Amino acid sequence: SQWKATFPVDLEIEKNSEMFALRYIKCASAFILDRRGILDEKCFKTRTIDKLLVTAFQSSVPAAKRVSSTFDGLRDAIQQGYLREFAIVFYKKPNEEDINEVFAFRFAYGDEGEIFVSLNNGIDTNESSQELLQAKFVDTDNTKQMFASTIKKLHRCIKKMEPLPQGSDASFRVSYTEKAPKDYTPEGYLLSPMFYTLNQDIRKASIGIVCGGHHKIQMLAASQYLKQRHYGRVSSILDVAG
Repeated sequence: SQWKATFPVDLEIEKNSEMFALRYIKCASAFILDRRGILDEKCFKTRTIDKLLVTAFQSSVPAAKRVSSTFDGLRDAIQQGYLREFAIVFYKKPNEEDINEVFAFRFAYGDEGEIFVSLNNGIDTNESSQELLQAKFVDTDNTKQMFASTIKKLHRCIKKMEPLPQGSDASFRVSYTEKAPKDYTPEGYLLSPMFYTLNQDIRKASIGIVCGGHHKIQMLAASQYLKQRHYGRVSSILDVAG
């Protein structure tokens, strides 16, 4: 339950910054899928880091292993600086474009100047990408605290969510950087012309940015269940687990 048991340190190294970025979104995802009951509690194992309870996929369960494996394609996508956004979307079967809830993870590699706020889809806003740009890596132990701070607000947020209405499903959806060939799709994902789109009336939320030396990962969220070019996809997590 040392931080090192889950994450690497010396995040100034690009290599270590890499591994951190993946495991971060893999951990958050595992938490998100658990607390919103996309999968059985049996699919997850839990360790405690200092203050915080952090979740992992339980590879002893084949259903968990199958879902856990979708991320292995993303790891390759991140080394090559291809992955821009990784988002978990919720919908009611089978209106896969009628989004009810989304947890989005947006990336920034080695202080890229700026990112085009695309405006017909996604959760990305002008103010969001500003914060992402301005956010700076300081040191590993500062990032440890940024993590702690961020993951905490993630728990608070889901705590205030109304239950996920049955007959719902979830999808992994990814959007790419300009460095990525027009034909790239990570292992386990399928090509799709559709990212995701959100209603205007929906309540959004900024959960926080965490930074490695060469990668900056911002978490944004939106949900009905609160009181106040070229894409990739995994259509149904429920189906993957079976």
